[PDB]
This record gives sequence, C-alpha cells and structure tokens, in this order.
Amino acid sequence: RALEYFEWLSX
Amino acid sequence: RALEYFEWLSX
Amino acid sequence: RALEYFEWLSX
Amino acid sequence: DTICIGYHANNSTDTVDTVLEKNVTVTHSVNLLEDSHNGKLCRLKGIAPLQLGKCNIAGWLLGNPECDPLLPVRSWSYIVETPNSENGICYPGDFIDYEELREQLSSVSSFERFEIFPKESSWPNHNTNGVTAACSHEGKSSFYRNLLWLTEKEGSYPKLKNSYVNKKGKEVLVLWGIHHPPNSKEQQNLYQNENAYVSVVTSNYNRRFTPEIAERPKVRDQAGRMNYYWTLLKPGDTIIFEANGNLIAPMYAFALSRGFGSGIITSNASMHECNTKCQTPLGAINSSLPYQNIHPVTIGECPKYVRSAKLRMVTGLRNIPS
Amino acid sequence: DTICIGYHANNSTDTVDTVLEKNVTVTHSVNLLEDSHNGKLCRLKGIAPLQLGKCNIAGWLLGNPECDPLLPVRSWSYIVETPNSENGICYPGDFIDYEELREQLSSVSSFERFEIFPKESSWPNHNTNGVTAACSHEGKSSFYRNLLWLTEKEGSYPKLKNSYVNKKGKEVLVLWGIHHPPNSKEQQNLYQNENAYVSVVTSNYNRRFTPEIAERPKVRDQAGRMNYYWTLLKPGDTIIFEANGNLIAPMYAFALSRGFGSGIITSNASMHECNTKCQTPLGAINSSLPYQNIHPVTIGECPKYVRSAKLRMVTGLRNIPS
Amino acid sequence: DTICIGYHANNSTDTVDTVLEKNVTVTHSVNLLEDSHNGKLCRLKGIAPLQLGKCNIAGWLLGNPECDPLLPVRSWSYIVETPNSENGICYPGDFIDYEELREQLSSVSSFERFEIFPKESSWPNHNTNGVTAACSHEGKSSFYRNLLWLTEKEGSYPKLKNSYVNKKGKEVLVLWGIHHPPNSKEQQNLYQNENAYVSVVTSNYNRRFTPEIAERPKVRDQAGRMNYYWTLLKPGDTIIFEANGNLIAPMYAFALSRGFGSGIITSNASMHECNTKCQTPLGAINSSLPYQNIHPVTIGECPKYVRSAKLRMVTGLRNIPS
Amino acid sequence: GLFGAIAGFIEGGWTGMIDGWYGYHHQNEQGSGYAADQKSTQNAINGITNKVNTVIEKMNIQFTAVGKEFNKLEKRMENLNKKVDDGFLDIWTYNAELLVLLENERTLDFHDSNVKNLYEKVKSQLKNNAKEIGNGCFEFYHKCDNECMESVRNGTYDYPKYSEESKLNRE
Amino acid sequence: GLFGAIAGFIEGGWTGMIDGWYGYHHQNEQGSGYAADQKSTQNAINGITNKVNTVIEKMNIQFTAVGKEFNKLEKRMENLNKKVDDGFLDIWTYNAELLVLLENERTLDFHDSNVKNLYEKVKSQLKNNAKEIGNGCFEFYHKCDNECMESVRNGTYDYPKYSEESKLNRE
Amino acid sequence: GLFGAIAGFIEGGWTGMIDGWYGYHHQNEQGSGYAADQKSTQNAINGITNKVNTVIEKMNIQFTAVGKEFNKLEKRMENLNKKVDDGFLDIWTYNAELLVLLENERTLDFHDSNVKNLYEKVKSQLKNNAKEIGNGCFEFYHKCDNECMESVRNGTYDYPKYSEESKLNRE
Ligand SMILES: *[C@@H]1O[C@H](CO)[C@@H](O[C@@H]2O[C@H](CO)[C@@H](O)[C@H](O)[C@H]2NC(C)=O)[C@H](O)[C@H]1NC(C)=O
Ligand SMILES: *[C@@H]1O[C@H](CO)[C@@H](O[C@@H]2O[C@H](CO)[C@@H](O)[C@H](O)[C@H]2NC(C)=O)[C@H](O)[C@H]1NC(C)=O
Ligand SMILES: *[C@@H]1O[C@H](CO)[C@@H](O[C@@H]2O[C@H](CO)[C@@H](O)[C@H](O)[C@H]2NC(C)=O)[C@H](O)[C@H]1NC(C)=O
Ligand SMILES: *[C@@H]1O[C@H](CO)[C@@H](O)[C@H](O)[C@H]1NC(C)=O
Ligand SMILES: *[C@@H]1O[C@H](CO)[C@@H](O)[C@H](O)[C@H]1NC(C)=O
Ligand SMILES: *[C@@H]1O[C@H](CO)[C@@H](O)[C@H](O)[C@H]1NC(C)=O
Ligand SMILES: *[C@@H]1O[C@H](CO)[C@@H](O)[C@H](O)[C@H]1NC(C)=O
Ligand SMILES: *[C@@H]1O[C@H](CO)[C@@H](O)[C@H](O)[C@H]1NC(C)=O
Ligand SMILES: *[C@@H]1O[C@H](CO)[C@@H](O)[C@H](O)[C@H]1NC(C)=O
Ligand SMILES: *[C@@H]1O[C@H](CO)[C@@H](O)[C@H](O)[C@H]1NC(C)=O
Ligand SMILES: *[C@@H]1O[C@H](CO)[C@@H](O)[C@H](O)[C@H]1NC(C)=O
Ligand SMILES: *[C@@H]1O[C@H](CO)[C@@H](O)[C@H](O)[C@H]1NC(C)=O
Repeated sequence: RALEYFEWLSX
Repeated sequence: RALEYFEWLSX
Repeated sequence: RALEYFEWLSX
Repeated sequence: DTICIGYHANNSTDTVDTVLEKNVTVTHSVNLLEDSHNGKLCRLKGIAPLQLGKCNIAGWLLGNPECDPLLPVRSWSYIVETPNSENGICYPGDFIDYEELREQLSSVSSFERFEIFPKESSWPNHNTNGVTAACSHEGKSSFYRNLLWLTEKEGSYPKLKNSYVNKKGKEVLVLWGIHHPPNSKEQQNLYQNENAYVSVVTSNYNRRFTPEIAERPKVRDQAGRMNYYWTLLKPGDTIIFEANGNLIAPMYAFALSRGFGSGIITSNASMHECNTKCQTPLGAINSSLPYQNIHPVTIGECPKYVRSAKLRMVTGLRNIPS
Repeated sequence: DTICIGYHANNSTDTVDTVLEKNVTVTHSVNLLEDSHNGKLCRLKGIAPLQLGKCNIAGWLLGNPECDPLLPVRSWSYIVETPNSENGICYPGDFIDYEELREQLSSVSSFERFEIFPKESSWPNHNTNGVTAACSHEGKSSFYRNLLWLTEKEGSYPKLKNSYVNKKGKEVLVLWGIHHPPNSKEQQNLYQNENAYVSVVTSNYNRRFTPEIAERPKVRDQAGRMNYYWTLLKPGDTIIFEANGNLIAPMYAFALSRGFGSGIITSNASMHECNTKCQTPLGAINSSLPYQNIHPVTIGECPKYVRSAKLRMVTGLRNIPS
Repeated sequence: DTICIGYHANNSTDTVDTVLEKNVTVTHSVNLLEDSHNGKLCRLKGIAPLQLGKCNIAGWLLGNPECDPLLPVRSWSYIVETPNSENGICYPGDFIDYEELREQLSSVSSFERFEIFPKESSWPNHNTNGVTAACSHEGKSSFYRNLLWLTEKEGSYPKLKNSYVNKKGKEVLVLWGIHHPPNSKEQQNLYQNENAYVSVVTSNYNRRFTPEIAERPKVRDQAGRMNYYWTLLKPGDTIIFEANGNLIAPMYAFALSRGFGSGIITSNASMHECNTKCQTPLGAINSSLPYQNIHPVTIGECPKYVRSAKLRMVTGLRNIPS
Repeated sequence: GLFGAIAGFIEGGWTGMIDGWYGYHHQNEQGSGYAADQKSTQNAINGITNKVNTVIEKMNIQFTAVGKEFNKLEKRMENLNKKVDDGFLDIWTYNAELLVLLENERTLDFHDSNVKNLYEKVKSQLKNNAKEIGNGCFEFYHKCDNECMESVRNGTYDYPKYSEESKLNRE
Repeated sequence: GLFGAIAGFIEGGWTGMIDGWYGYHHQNEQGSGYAADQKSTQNAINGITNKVNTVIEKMNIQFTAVGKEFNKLEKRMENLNKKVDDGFLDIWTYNAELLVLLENERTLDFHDSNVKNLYEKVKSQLKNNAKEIGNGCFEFYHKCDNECMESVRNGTYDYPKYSEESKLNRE
Repeated sequence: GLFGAIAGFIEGGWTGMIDGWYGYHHQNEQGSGYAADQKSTQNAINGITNKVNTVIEKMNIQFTAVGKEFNKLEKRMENLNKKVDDGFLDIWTYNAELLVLLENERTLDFHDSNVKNLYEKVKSQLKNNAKEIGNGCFEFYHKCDNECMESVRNGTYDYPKYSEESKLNRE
C-alpha cells in the first residue's frame, strides 16, 4: 500500500 | 464496570 | 538469562 | 508562597506485573481472574441437573436394577455422573456406539420413560421371565428394567415380529440386546434354534444380528455375552423387530426432547438448594470476571478458563507513600 | 513578527477506536475489513464451477434421471450444491462412506464419464431392463443412468463374473448397489436364488455383500432397500464383480483428476459471466484487504474471516478543525 | 568548561525490525529463534531410539523375514521409520486398525518378544510348515517369524482350541491372521472344510472371522489375501483361539510397557554416539531458545515451531557511530 | 517512568490528597492544603474505565464446554481432541497474561504523562512570576492568596496582574 | 495525548495547512501564511506506511476452507470440527480487534510526539531571540523577513545575526 | 524517536563510552573524558532483562508432538488434523513475530526516554550556572574541576557554591 496523502511525498 | 474511586466523578 | 553487557552490573 | 504539583498515594498493597518490571505496588487495581467456587452442585438458570446416583449413562439407560428408579418424566440442565459408578452394564458385553449415544444425550433436555412393548401382551408364545445373577438386586437374580429376556416356551421359540409406531411427536430412543451363549447346548435350551437371527428396521435403520457361539473367559461369572444396541426413531416412523432367538427385547423406551447448553460432567459435589449461571465439576461460579482458573469443564455462562495464577490489571498509580 | 507550530486538520469524519478512548474523529485512516460482495457465482481464476442443478452429489454420481445430464467431460474450480436439492438417492437405502466420498470429490478438478460395462454386451443371460417408480422420470418408472438393475432371465440367474482393467491413466470411481427385497418371494422372483451373494475385489479393495430380507416401513413407497457402495480403482488395477443375485451393476464410471483449492459449497446465487479470485456462498469478493466479515466459507485467495463489524486503522491525526 | 550527556555506541551490525521501521542497526540484541541442528539421530535423555531398519511398524510386528531380528527385549525413547521402507506386509491383505495400533505403540516404551504358542507343541494334528514366496528370505520361500500358517495334516483339519493366560503383569499385544484363498479347491486342499471359521475371544474382545473366496488381481504374485488382526490382552486376562481352518496363528507376542514423551518419526539421519533433550527428523536441537524453525515434528523438550525466518529482540540502543 | 515525573523529579506521592489521582498542594499566608485537579483525574478515570471495559468486552462469554469419551480403538481421535483443547488453552493463557502485562505498562506510563502534563501546564501559566524549586514545586515572586491559588488551579492565572511585583522581588 | 501537544498546549489543527501533517504559520511585514514541514511529515508517512503494511503482511492469504459433513453416528467428530472452527474464529477476531486498538493508540501518540518534537526543535533554535506566547507560537524580538522565516523552517536560523537587536527589544 | 533525544537533539552515539549505555563526557582544565552513568544503565539493564525473560517465560516447553496416520477412508479426519496443526502454527507464528516487533519498538522508545530523563536531570541540577549549547552539552559559567564534574554526575551539584562566579561570568 502507499499513502498518497500529500503530493510531494516520495512512495 | 465503573471506577468509583473518588466521589465526584461523573459514571 | 543475564545481560552481561557491562562488567559492573549486579546479575 | 508556594504551590506544588503531585499525585495520589494511599496505603494499598496491591501488586501488579509489567513488562519491564515485576511486582509493582499500586494505589488501585482490578482483578480479572476468578478463583472462587461454592463447592456445590446447583441449579442452572432455575433448572436442576439430572443425577444418576450409583449409575452411569449405560446403567441408567439399560435399567440396571441396583439404581433407584427415577420419576417417569425428567427435565434437566446438565447430567451428572459420579466418579465411582459401580452400576453400569451388569451383564458382560459390548454397548455399540455408546460414546455417540452419550454425545446425543449431551443435547437432550428431557425424557419420558414409557412402555413401548408391554410385558405380558407383546411376545405371545414366549417366556419373558428370564433373569441372571450378574444383574442381581437385593441378593436375588434379576434383570434390566427396560429390557426383557425372551426365551423358549413349552419347548419352542416361534418367530416373533412386533412393531412400534412413534406417535409421541418426538424422537424415541429404543434400546435392545443380542445374547451370545457360550455353547450350542445352551443356545438350543434357550431359543430352540441353532440358526437364529434378529432383525431390526426403521425407515433409516437396518441391521441384522447373528449369534456367535464360543467359550469365553468368565466376566462377572458369565461366559456368555450380551451386545447392546440403540437407535433414535424419528416422529411418525415405525420400528420393526423380528426374531427366532437371542433377542433381548425392548420393554421401555425414551421420548426425548432437545435443548441447548447441556452436557455431561463427572462430579463429587452434592446438590444444594441454590442457583447459578455457571457450573463446574468442583462447584458453581458466580462471577462476571472474564477469566477463571478453577476448571476447564464448564456448563452455562462462564468466564474463560486459563492456567494463570494471577491476572491483575492496575488502574491507579505507582504507590509511593514515602 | 510571529511564527507558530501546528498540525493538519481537515473535514474528515472518519472515526476509530483506541484503548483509552472510543470513537475518535481523525484526519486519515485505513479500513482493513472487507464487507462487500457482488452477490454472484463467478469463475475462479478463469475456471467455471461445477453446478449440480437439482441434484446433490449422490444424485449426480448415481445418475438420478430427474437431473439434466451433464457433458461427458467436465473441469471445474469448485462444486456448488443448491440448498433445496430434491433429487438425490431416489431408491431408499444407505450410501456407505458417502461423506468420505464427498471429501474425495473436494480435491477432484475433472471427471470423464465413460461406459465401464456396456449394457447389452456385458451381462449375458440376465435381464437389464429393471426399473422403479421411486426413480421416476417424466411420469414413467425409470432408473439410475449410471447403474443397471440385473434380474433373472428366462427363469434363471446364472452366476456372473465380469471385470474392468483401468487403462485411463487416472483413478476411476466405480459405484454399485446391493438390493434388499422385503420378502423371499420377491428375492426368488428377481434373482432365483435365496442364498445369493455379491463380491467386489481390486488389488486393495475386498468386500462381500449378502441380501438381508425383512419387511420394512415404506420409504418413497418402497419396503425394499438399496445400499450404495463405491471404490477408487487405481491406474492399471483391475476390479472384479461376481454375483448370483441382488447386484445393481455399474454401467458408467468416472475417470478422475486431482487438483488444489477446490471444495463443495451450498449456494443460492446464480452463475454470471464474471471472474474472481475469491468466492463465497453469498457472492464473490474482490479485495486485497486482510479481513472480511462476509462468510466463513471461502474458495480461493480470500481475506481472513472475522466476526468484527469494524476494523479501521488510523493513519492521520486527531482531527480538530475548531 | 563543558559537560555533555550522551549514549553508547559500538561497531555492532545487528539489525532488528520494529513496527514503524524495518531494519534498524542496534548496539545489542537477542536472538530468540533457533535454526541449527546437528544432523544426527541421538539418545533422548539417555535412552536410545527404536530403529526398525528396513521395516516399518507392520513388518516389524508381523515378523517379516527380511528385517534383521531385534534383541528379545527392547526399551526406547522414540521409534524411527525410514522413508523407503520396502519390507512391510509381504503377503497381500488388510491390516485392520493398523493406524490405531501405531498410535498405541506411540506411548509404548518397552517390549518383550516371547513365545505365546510354541510351534511344535500347540497345534497338534495340524501342519505348521506353511511358507510362501511373497515372504521370501535369502531366495527361499518363507513366512512371518511371529505367525504360523496352520494347514491340514494327513488329509484332515481337526477343530483346534487353544488359549493363553497373561501372567506377564503387563499388556500383551497379540497378532493373528485370516487367510482367504482365491478358490474353493485351494480352500479344501489347505483346510479340508469349505465352511470354516475362526473365533478369537478375551474378556473384552470378541470377534469371528469367515473365509471369503473369490478370484482377485495378483498382488506380489498372489491372488489370495491375508487379513491381519490384533488385540491388547490385559494383565491376568485370557485369550482363546478356536478354528477349523484359515487361521494364521500367533506364535510370538509382545509384552508391553507404557511410557511418556515418545512418538514415531520418519527420518533419514543416522544414529550417533550423542545425547540430546530435543530430537527432530532432521537432527537434534540443543537450545534453550523459545522458538525454532527447523521442523514441526519434535520429540522431547523442544522450542515452539514457527515459520519465521527471523525473531531478533533488541536490548541495546539504536547504533549511531557517526 | 517514561515521562520522568512519577518516581522521577517528583519523588513520592501524597497520602494527604484523598480526593483525586493528580493534584496540588499550596502554602500561603491564609494557610496550606491539598486539592486534587478534577479535570485531569476525570479524564484519566474515563480512559482507564474504557481500557478495563474493553479488556473485559474482548473476551466473549464461554458457553458450555465439556469432555467427550472414546473407546479403546479411538486413541487417535482422543489425542486429537486433547491436542485441540490444550492448544486453545495455551493460546488463551498466553493472550491473557501478555495483554495484562502490556496494558499495565501502558497504564503506569499514562499516569506519569498526566502528572508531567499538569506540571508543565502550571509552569507555562506562571512563567517568570515564580521559580522552580524542584520536586514539582513553584515559589512565587509575589503574594498569592487563596483567590490567586485557585486561579492557578482552574487555569485562569493572571500573569500581568502580578508581573510588576514579581519583577521587583526577582530584581 | 501522551506528549501534551495535540489537543494540549496546541489546542486545535489547521484546516489552512493543506500540504502536510505538521507545519508552520508565520506572520511578518511581507505577509502571512502556512507551510508544512516536509522532513517530519515524510518521516511520519514512512513510519505509518510501514505499520499499515506490516499489519497487512502478518495476515497470510486465507486459502480454501469449506465445511465437512458427518452422518448421524458421527456427532462427536462433527462437534469437534465445529469446536475447532469456532475456536480459531474467536482467536482471530480477538487478535484483529486488539491489534487495531493498540496500534491506533500508538499512532495518535506518535503524531503527538512528532508535533512536540518539532516545536522543541524550533524553540531551541530561537532561544531568547523570541518569546513563547503560548499555543505553540513564538513572537520575535526582532524583524524576521521571509528569508529569516525560511531559515527557521529549514533549520538554519542564525541566532547571533539577530542577537543584538533582540537583546535591545527585550531590554 | 518518541522522546526526541536519541537520533534527535543528541545526533549520535559515543564509541568512546565503553562502560555503559548512557553517560557523560566532560572537558575541564584537568583534562577530558567519558564516564557512563551506572544508576540509569543498571536500571535499564534490569528492565530489559525482565522483558527478555518474560518473553521467554511466556512460551511453554513444547513437549512431544508427532504426526498421525489415516487410511484411505479417513480423509476427513486427516484434513481436520491438518487443519488443526496449520491453524495453531499460523497463530503462533503471528503471535511471535508481532510480540517481537511491538517490544522492539517499545525498547527503543525506552532508551530514548532514559537519555532524555538523564539530560533533564542534569539541566535541572545546573540551572543558570551553565548554558545549553545544544547537542546535549552544557557550558559552565564557572570553573568546574573533577570534583565539581563528579558532583554533577552523582547528583550532588552545589548550585549556590558557584552561583556568584556564574552570575559574574553570565553578567
Ligand atoms: C513484591 O512486592 C511486595 C511489596 O509490595 C513484597 O512484599 C513485601 O516484602 C517485604 C520484604 O520481605 C516485606 O517487608 C513486606 O512486608 C512485604 N509486603 C507485603 C504486603 O507482604 C514482596 O516481597 C515482593 N515479591 C517479589 C517476588 O518480588
Ligand atoms: C462517535 O463520534 C461521532 C463524531 O465523529 C458522533 O457523531 C456525531 O454525533 C453528534 C451528536 O449526535 C452529531 O451532531 C454529529 O452530526 C455526528 N457526526 C456524524 C459524522 O455523524 C457519534 O455520536 C459518536 N458515537 C459514539 C457511539 O460515541
Ligand atoms: C538493512 O540494514 C543494513 C544495515 O544495518 C543494510 O546493510 C548495509 O547495506 C549497505 C548498502 O548496500 C552496505 O553498504 C552495508 O555494507 C550493509 N551492511 C551490512 C552489515 O551488510 C541492508 O541493506 C538493509 N536491508 C534492508 C532490506 O533494508
Ligand atoms: C487502608 O486505609 C483505609 C483508610 O484510609 C482503611 O479503610 C483500609 O482498611 C486500609 N486498608 C488495608 C488493606 O489495610
Ligand atoms: C452473585 O453474587 C452477587 C454478589 O453478592 C449477588 O449480588 C448475586 O445475587 C449472586 N447471584 C447468585 C445467583 O448467586
Ligand atoms: C471534504 O472537503 C474536500 C475538499 O477539501 C472535498 O473534496 C470532500 O468531498 C469533503 N469530504 C466529505 C466527506 O464531505
Ligand atoms: C477488482 O477491483 C479492482 C478495483 O476496481 C479492479 O481494478 C480489478 O480489475 C477487479 N478485478 C476483478 C477480477 O474483478
Ligand atoms: C567489534 O569490535 C570489538 C572490539 O571493540 C571486537 O571484539 C569485535 O570482534 C568486533 N565485532 C565485529 C562483528 O566486527
Ligand atoms: C548443549 O550445548 C551447550 C553449549 O555448549 C553445552 O554447554 C551443553 O553441554 C550441550 N549439551 C548437550 C547435551 O549437548
Ligand atoms: C475559577 O474560574 C471560574 C471561571 O470558569 C470562576 O468563575 C471561578 O470563580 C474561579 N475560581 C473561583 C471559584 O474563585
Ligand atoms: C535553506 O537552507 C538551504 C541549505 O540547505 C539553502 O540553500 C536555502 O537557500 C535555504 N532556504 C531558502 C530556499 O532560502
Ligand atoms: C559523590 O557523592 C558521594 C555521596 O553519596 C560522595 O561520598 C562522593 O565522595 C562523591 N563523589 C566523589 C567520589 O567525590
């Protein structure tokens, strides 16, 4: 899984 | 259960 | 078990 | 002028364990492990248990003469056997699928003992007075209260064929027996046919039994054997017995009612005038605690059994009266 | 001039539970519990299930006439029975080790129905046209498609002895039956021998069957009985049937292939043009979540079943838009 | 002048996992998972195992000629079978309740092989020299060391009836066999009675065996069969054999002692001069660690088996030599 | 403990504070005394009540469970039934003991944290109008009567009101 | 919470900080605004990602599991099979619910700790060139333009550069 | 970490401190050097020893457990026995791995807390006789010889004794 909660995170 | 350890608690 | 990591410990 | 911040302390000597440290004295704490019982057999949710006295399940079901006779109808919440049950099968032999039968009885909540085949009335042209010393009562030789030893009458054993139609509106436990003489001489003297057979059928049960004659080591001073069989006759169904020898016929049978939460336990304790929600072989538990270390065998609504000696939760603080 | 340190907040209304506190509104969170299904029977990894229609396993295997005939060869990923399976054993009697047979079929992935003993060709000097009303089809009296009721021909039932050598390169499920007339008159009229017997042997199977005649309560208007037997004939091995009466002979048998991940389920749902990796009796699950509260019965790669109503993990912060 | 507060650091390269982070290098740590074995079969608490060599349990118990003969009395801590056990049942047939027998042997710690029915002395008026090629030894046709093939002598097979009274003060495992010829011609040539029977009784055991003649596929070049039976004769009790044919009589029996912690394992490894507290089929474990990932099968006092590849507990600090 | 207050820079507890878990002691001209903080005590009670109740709730009611019997030719099934009973028992004994240990650790830590947080709340309220004299105590640089004390206890301390006098005494 | 920041001395969250979990708000002559701290947000994301993924990983794939059937003379075996299924189900329901509760508690604590640590990092950077005005805010004793603000945010604040002016305003 | 000391405001560890987990480094006229704090190291050792030992104790001795055999007409019982063995194995593998992860997290946190608490203990002992120069270090406003240093290390630092000289240097 990946936590895409913010758009600058690396993964 | 209820923890009646002090007499002013609300429950 | 005993953790003998240092030589002054008590156990 | 000063103000200080601090915390509670009291005289408590309660100790709890943690991961980093054992045996910590705390101000408050809750015990989660029940370890007390009342040492008595009690009613379970207002229903008394079925106590078999001197009998085990086999002795009660076959009708062993030594065991005091129960009322015709009983209802219970659990069944109790005593550890030293001396009266069970009194005439030597195998009781087929006995364990399965116990497991059936584990969900039965009521029985009605009724006469399925009346003694003097159902097996004409046969003797019904057969008794034995292996099943003695008050010194005299006797026999199972629920079974009937059919033998030859006036030098002849005519083929019998009788049936019962179940109109009780409940399952009917029917038990019977098959006798195996040690020699052919006794086989002839009892049943007058060397090639005898027994047949028992219902809509879903179908079995045939043949005498097997051989000399055997004495058990309870008997070289002969007696094999015990049973079946549950469904409501409306019909059971048919047919034989020309060796049949230990049914006389009384059991109308059975199903229930939940019951079971069979072996216990020493005595029945008292008391009620509980949880019963163990050692005594009854009255608790709302989540765990108990009293006994793995439980009937009713009980805490979960664990091996732990202690399960105490801290709620207060580390107690430092210093 | 000022600088402040703070934290995220948003409009989210997700709530999670903790130990010290229940029902906490948080900014982010992940649900770990799958609770949705599509309500359909689907293909499992691209392979359709075996649907038995009006039949259960017994009805399909014996060849009950009421059940539409399947294609000669089938391959499946799981077997589906319907709750209301009216067509099973149509002629009354016991199907020995039936449960064990179901458990065998639970790891079978393919069958080929082939004629092991051709009808007019294998049992000479015997009649093969026996039918019954208990196994009716389109009103008329009929019989199992996979079995053959051998009876006397021209007033005689000669001893038969036939055999099959397994050259399929796979296990072969062979089924047969043993008939039990209610009286000796019918026994004679059908098989012309009162002392009949049936013998079935392979390299590892060895059983002998004897007619047991007695009057029995009517089941499906039949007082007679029919006991059903089966064995798995290993590749290269030979099965031998030998009888002088009462044999309900095999006519069709099953060449079987073993597989993994299969099973038998009882379901109401319908087959659709769809594919899944996880199938339950209520419907298919398409999820990668670790838990599911939909059904304990699963076929394929499924999440672990739990009783929980909610399993939600917080990832964000305690949400305080105030 | 300055003073600083800091923490330990060292050159360690131990890594552990946490929840928030994987693969953390730490200064100290303890491994809880044992993954090493010595690859040998050892003594368990000073007692050597029972090795069956070329035999499995069946071959050893029946007395298969191919298997080297063991000393008359043995005591062990666990039983070892080899994966490729070629010598078991050498004459084709079923060994009834074989699995149950293995389970009985799983708690046996000692046996004494003694002559229960001496060869030339117990079955007068019968031949005792029967041998077969299915049980060959050194090329020649032979037979089980513990059983005796009784056949007709001088054109007659008189009814035999022999018995043994158990005065060993321990349970006595008695084994016997029942032969089933492929035709009645051989039945007559061997036992001179077409209606033969075998009867075996004790105080709690009671079984009768009847020859069932039919042609069968050849197994080990044999169309006949031989069914093997067993019973545990309680101390003081008496076993009685009675037959007029087909009895494969007992000659040697086993006096058995019960123990704890034993079991049966299949292993490849070899016995060495070594001792252990924990034995697995792959080798012995000498550890006090709580877990092991070596093998699910364990004998003795062993760590709990887990599938884990790694279970390492940190005790020191996050190691930052920078 | 983890937060360093209980059995830390606040060495011991108060037998004299009988109406709460966490509290105050004050000393001024009008006299001295103990008074528990109810806001924090009641928060801790709520938390720990919910913890205990969940430990109880997670364990379902154990309904009827009795032994079975097996004949002399069913040893394997008997041993399998025993294996099942013993396995489940091991697992539940393990689970119970471990859960109690873990939660006990966390509970003591929780208390420690509550005491530290209360201390810090007071400190941040008082600022430089008082000095930390160790052991969790503050010495005012001004006269603090009962009303002042109570303003500190119920979180409404008026720093500017005493700022001047405090500055003078602090010099 | 355990560390006293979230819902503590920093009362509420910021709906206006949309690009991260933890962050800053600033006010100077050039204007005001929000800016999340990526170093800490990205560390927290890494951690919690690894936590979620392990909770998922520890649960193996549940392969095929269906019921069995038993005849009327196999009641004991049927009840034993049921006992096994119900036991395993109890244990897994327990394990799942408990693990989720524990980890949730620890996650909220983890966030609280991250916010506190960030606050302390800033405080230690600023020293006496600014004053704590509560609610997690600092008031500078000097003019702090966008460049200064950014130096604070990316951990390179030059204390000596503003030490004099700050000393003067602090007087 | 949770308390912000290890890999926090104290960036790295000391290879030169070989006699303990937590400790001091000092520099004065007489020279410089490392000396571990035994009171805290020995407390941590006691704790972690008790943790390890309980993890071992909670796992009972695994007594003899071997496979059983079933004939070709006992497939259901064979699969039920297998189901039991596999279930118990799943549960114990899960329990072991999870317990080790949880306890590892808590252990690192525990260390972090010990280091922070030690630092705070020193800080509160020194007060304004020294200044925090970051990285866990203190710079004295007075001469601190070996005896002074040791008084700091064994918790008996005499603040009034150096208060004047410190006040003068601090000016
Ligand atoms: C656990 O802690 C208790 C204290 O809470 C210990 O009991 C005390 O032991 C001392 C030393 O013998 C006695 O003087 C006290 O009277 C005891 N108190 C009570 C209430 O009995 C106990 O020794 C500790 N046990 C272990 C195993 O550590
Ligand atoms: C759990 O918390 C939620 C809030 O996250 C509660 O739901 C709110 O309840 C109030 C009071 O009735 C309503 O005004 C809000 O509209 C509700 N919010 C939502 C999103 O429904 C809920 O009552 C709490 N439940 C329990 C059992 O504590
Ligand atoms: C786990 O961490 C270890 C360090 O403790 C990593 O091993 C190092 O990897 C770097 C990069 O390849 C090498 O330069 C070092 O020599 C390695 N150290 C050792 C002792 O082997 C490892 O890569 C990490 N593994 C994972 C899966 O994260
Ligand atoms: C402790 O003191 C209380 C009074 O504060 C008293 O009621 C109680 O009995 C004492 N408890 C014990 C266990 O000595
Ligand atoms: C159980 O014990 C409690 C505690 O006194 C009591 O209130 C209750 O009446 C008891 N119930 C029974 C059925 O014994
Ligand atoms: C909350 O607000 C976002 C915009 O910030 C919007 O996209 C979303 O739909 C809202 N969510 C709910 C559940 O109201
Ligand atoms: C399962 O659902 C996901 C979500 O839309 C989708 O990407 C995938 O194609 C689906 N797979 C199947 C086999 O239904
Ligand atoms: C690390 O250094 C120590 C000496 O401080 C040495 O004894 C040891 O062998 C080294 N360990 C490894 C694994 O390199
Ligand atoms: C097990 O290994 C330890 C470690 O060397 C040793 O002390 C002990 O003697 C060994 N015991 C046996 C029985 O091998
Ligand atoms: C504490 O503050 C409250 C306001 O919330 C105030 O009304 C009260 O008078 C104060 N304390 C007292 C009782 O003086
Ligand atoms: C923040 O510091 C970096 C150096 O790591 C510097 O290059 C950058 O210019 C600073 N902030 C900005 C963008 O002014
Ligand atoms: C540290 O304090 C102790 C008193 O507990 C004192 O006796 C000792 O001399 C001090 N340090 C040294 C060794 O100078």
